[PDB]
Order: sequence, then structure tokens, then C-alpha cells
Amino acid sequence: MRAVNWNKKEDDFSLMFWKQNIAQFWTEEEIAVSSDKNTWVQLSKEEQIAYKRVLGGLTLLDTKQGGEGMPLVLVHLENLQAKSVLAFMGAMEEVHAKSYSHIFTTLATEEEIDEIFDWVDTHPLLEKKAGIITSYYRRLLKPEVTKKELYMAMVASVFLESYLFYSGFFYPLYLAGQGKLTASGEIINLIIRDESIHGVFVGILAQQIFAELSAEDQQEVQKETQELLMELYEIEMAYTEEIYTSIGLVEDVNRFVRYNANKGLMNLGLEPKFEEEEINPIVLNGL
Amino acid sequence: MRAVNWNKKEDDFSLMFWKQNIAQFWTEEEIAVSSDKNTWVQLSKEEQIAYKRVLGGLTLLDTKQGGEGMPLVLVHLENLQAKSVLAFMGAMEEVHAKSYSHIFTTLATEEEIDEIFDWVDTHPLLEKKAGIITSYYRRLLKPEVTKKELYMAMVASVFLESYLFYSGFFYPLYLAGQGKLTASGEIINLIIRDESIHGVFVGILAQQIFAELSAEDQQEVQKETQELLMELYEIEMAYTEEIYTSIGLVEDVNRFVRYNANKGLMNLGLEPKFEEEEINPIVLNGL
Ligand SMILES: [Fe+2]
Ligand SMILES: [Fe+2]
Ligand SMILES: [Fe+2]
Ligand SMILES: [Fe+2]
Repeated sequence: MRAVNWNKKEDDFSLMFWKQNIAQFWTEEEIAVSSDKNTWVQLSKEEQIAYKRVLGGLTLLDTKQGGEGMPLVLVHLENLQAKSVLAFMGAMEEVHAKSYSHIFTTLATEEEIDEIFDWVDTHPLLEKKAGIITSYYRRLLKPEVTKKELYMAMVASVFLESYLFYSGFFYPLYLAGQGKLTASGEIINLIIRDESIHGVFVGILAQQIFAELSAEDQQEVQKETQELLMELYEIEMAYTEEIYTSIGLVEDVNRFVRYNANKGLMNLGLEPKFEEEEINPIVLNGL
Repeated sequence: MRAVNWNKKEDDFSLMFWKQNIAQFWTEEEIAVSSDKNTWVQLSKEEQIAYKRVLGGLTLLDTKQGGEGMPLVLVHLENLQAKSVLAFMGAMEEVHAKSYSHIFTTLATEEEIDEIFDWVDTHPLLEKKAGIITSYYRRLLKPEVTKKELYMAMVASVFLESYLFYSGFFYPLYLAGQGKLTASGEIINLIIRDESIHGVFVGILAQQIFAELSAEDQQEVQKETQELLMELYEIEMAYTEEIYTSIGLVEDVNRFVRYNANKGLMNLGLEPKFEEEEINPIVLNGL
């Protein structure tokens, strides 16, 4: 049985991603967020509710990525160096999830926090989107998986990392770009820096597996990937309408969702599917 | 679908272990090992071979713990806070495994290193040992597992963390306790500090599951646990004979194996099975 041997490279990129993961290491103890209270109280109830809801959805996605997406993909990866990288990325998803709780403690009472988590758990669109992604991961709960199964789990993972988070990341960025909730915005920017490299890395792994598939299996997963993108898009457009109508930001968020969907496709080596639109300037300032 | 909510505790211990994991965080770039060369070259040929072999075995066990033992246990936990802890511990096993490569780079040429990793992969006792442990993990590659299956994976994990590493840790500690290879000894001490908390934590999780089993199932896993302890012990005694005969340390290492096997049993809430003996005094100085 083989041990990981970093003296013999298994590929030309895992070491650089291993080093970058670690270089980016952080935890929530490093950024106090109590100073956000002064701008928190300047927001309206509708703005505060939207913020708490999107953070709840982000927490759900990181929970599933650390607890299912990274572990089940990594278990089935043959390359032991890449497996190492994925294990570290999965741990960072748990750091991210804990950091949202750190934000919640400043912005809400204990009872309000538990209400948000009940809202997350019962939410039909969050349940639907998380169910679609995790169905691909749960197919990997078997002793041996096919390359098509592993590829589609990696596609789902890239779509989570590079696309599904972004309807949620929009609002912290938008507020931080206006000087509001800037400490929480700093945390969100650290999370985004991690998710960006997660999506690039899993996308490299997916492209490698795809190229190993038979032509018939390639045609199958190509179609399934395009369908999945648009199945998720219909749900995202319902989610943004629900969350952002009250505060007038629906079309802005939808543009940002499309921009990030295109990045997820490019991380998979695939062509963009949405028209190019320039990033919202306030969001850009929040980044 | 539930998101992890650190505002509502799921148990009385996961937060403290989460915090301690992070408090103990390190990576190999923090300890340069080049200064060990002066004492390395003073070892005999036989001492150098034993050292490289035990490091290879340690690398294998960390490889399997980070890539199978932590991920497959964690996926099947219902407690999302405990899941988070296990994900971080699994990442640390990959840090540990990479740190052995960092030691190898100072102590051996590129060709000598690849020889050690080939020796690891083809070794019959390492294959048997790793096969026994990982069989319990691989039983979890299915959507629904029983509590007996999850409990026995946790037992196997505690035995790896608290017991199977120690026939290998002995030698870096024994040399460091004499002023030899002290920088590599510092790394091994950091690894041990991590494995010690890993074994305690997994053992707490195992005791929780055990308390939910029927009396019939409890009797069945108690029998499996005692048999596994002794199945591993027979292999460990063959392994110590093979590695340490040439340097006259077999009985010393065996005493250390038994001491650590007792600690693994205690981490599971079980009585010791080996007579109490004091730890080798040089090993104690190396700690
Ligand atoms: Fe994350
Ligand atoms: Fe991520
Ligand atoms: Fe380890
Ligand atoms: Fe460990």
C-alpha cells in the first residue's frame, strides 16, 4: 500500500496549490467584527434580514462542502498529493463555516441566530440546490466509483465553489463597498480568496478525468454538465428574487451570478454560457 | 438540510477540541532539519536504515488516516461540530505526512528516498497492518451504515492514532533523547501532540456511539475490539523484530508499544490489557 511521497511529483500543480492553501491559512480569531455594530444599526430591518439569510445559505454550502464534497471526492482520487490538497481545502470550509457563526454572534441575539438556522433547514430552495449538489457526492458512497461518477462530483463541486456561493457573497461585498459591515466584509473576502483557488484546483482535476473518459462517456457528461448548470440557474434566479426583491437588488445579483457561473465553466475548461457584463462597481469596491 | 450552528452546542467537547486543533497548528517550514546532518552521519548504516524504514511506515499510516480514516468517519457523523473537528484533524494528517518528506530530503538522496517508498509499498507487514485498519474504514463506503460499523471504524482509528504509530515514533524519540537528530525529533513531537488529541477525541465519539448500542451489539463490538487489539499486536511484534533486531532495541520498543496500546484502550473507556511498565527513560527525555 502506497504512502504519499512528495519527493516524486505526481503532477505539475499539487505542490503549488498545497503551498498556496497554507500560505492563505487564517481563522476567525484574527478579525474582530464588533466594530461592525455601528453600521449594522444603520441598516433597515429588510437589509438586516437579507444579510442574515444569505449568510445562512453560505453556511449551508460550506457545511456540505467540508462534510461531503471534499471528503468524498478526495477518498476516490488516486493521486495522493492532490488528495492532500483536497483534505486541507475541506478543513478550510469548516473554518469558513465557523467564521459565519462569529459574524452572527455580533449581529444577532442567540434566539435570532437559532431562527436563522431553522429558516435555512426548512428553506425549499436551499434544500433543492443543496440536494442537487450532494446527490452527486453521495453517489460516491460505494467501494469503487466510475470515472463518470467522479467527474460529475467534481463538476458539482466546481459549481458550488465558483457559482452557487455568489448569490450570497454579493450582499456582504455590496455593503462593504459602501463602507458598511467592513470587518465582516474582510472575512468574506478571505473566504472568497479560498473558494477561488478551490474552484480552480477541482476544475484542473475534473479536466484531467474528463480527458481519460471514453468518447461515449464524454458526450454523456458534457450534456449532463450543461443541464446541471441551467437546472441550478433556474433555482438561483428564484432564490435571488426571494431574497433581494425587498431591497431592490435582484437584477444586480443576477448579473453577478452569471459572471461567476462563467468563471466556474472556465475552471472546467468550458466556454462561457452567459453574455459578458462588467462587474457592479460597488461590489468591485467591496472586493 | 442543516448548516453547522456554533451558537447551539451539539455536545460539551467539540468546541474545545476545535480550538485546541487550531492552537496546535503548524507546518514543516517552521522547523529546519539541516542541522541534524551532523548527527545523522554519525549513525551506523544499520541505525540509518532503521530510521528511514520507521519514517516510511509512519508516512503510510498518516496517508491512510488523512485519506480514509478521518474522511469516512466524518461523513457518517450526525454531529456537525464534531464533523468539523475531524475534517481539521484529517488535514493535519496530510501536514504530518508531508513533514516526513521534509525530513527525508535532508537525510537521503532522491534515489534513496524513492527506494524507501518502494520498500513501504511492497512491505508485507505494513500491507497487512494497513489493510486491517482500512477495512473498517472502507466498510463505510455505502449510503447507510450501522452503529456497530461506525463504532468499529472509530476503534480502528483510535488504535491507529494511539497505538500503531508508536513502534515508529519510538526511534526518533530515542535518538532525540540522546541529542541525536533533535530537529527531526522536534517535528515528531509536534506530530505526537496532534495524534494524542486525535485519539482522545475519536475515543469520546466512540464511547458516545457505544452507549446507544443494544446490549447484544455492545457484546459483539467488545469482542471485535479485543480481537483487533491482539491481531494488531501480533503484527506489531513481528514488525519490531524485523526493524529493530539489527540495533538491539526489540524489547524496548515492545514495552513502548504495550504502553501506548493501554492508552488507546483508555481513550475508548476500556481497561488496560498489558502490564504497567515505566516508559524507556531515554524516550522520556526525547519527549
Ligand atoms: Fe468555504
Ligand atoms: Fe471551497
Ligand atoms: Fe498524523
Ligand atoms: Fe492523527
